[PDB]
Amino acid sequence: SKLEAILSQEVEAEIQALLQEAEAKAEAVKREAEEKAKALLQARERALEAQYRAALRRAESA
Amino acid sequence: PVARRKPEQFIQTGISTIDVMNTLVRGQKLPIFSGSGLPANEIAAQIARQATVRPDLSGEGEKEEPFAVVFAAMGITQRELSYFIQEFERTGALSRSVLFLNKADDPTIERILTPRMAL
Repeated sequence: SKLEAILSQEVEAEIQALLQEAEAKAEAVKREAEEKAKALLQARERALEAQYRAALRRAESA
Repeated sequence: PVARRKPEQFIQTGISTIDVMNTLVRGQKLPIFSGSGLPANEIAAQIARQATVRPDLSGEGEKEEPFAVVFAAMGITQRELSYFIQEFERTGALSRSVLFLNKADDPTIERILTPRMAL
């Protein structure tokens, strides 16, 4: 039928929309990670170097 | 009174409200009218050792303030003396410094003279 033709194309466009949607959500996931991992590493490097500079200070002071 | 340079700058310390929100200026008669059911020493010497004046922000050099730590309590608990020995022995303000510190023993006479001294 012409009737079922419309049902086909309709359902099919949803199939296409799900996948497309998913991709965008995957990117969104992806982008969390990148920032987070970077965001973790800097601050803790940062901190250690300060604990370094301060540590020697006390040494020198002795 | 005439001879005396006018204030114009703060002095840094790395202690927060107490430079930021209200600000320690040079010369200033910084007076800790305290909550006295709570003792000084910690909040004192904390902000001692932590304190250091540095005119980075001014863009004038920092290697021009021999940083001279002058300490006076009085009638002091030995308890506190050990808190002293605790803070101090870290810092080089163990040692760029004088303590002057009238022990809780220390007869009442010397007590009096106490302030004038390091001043």
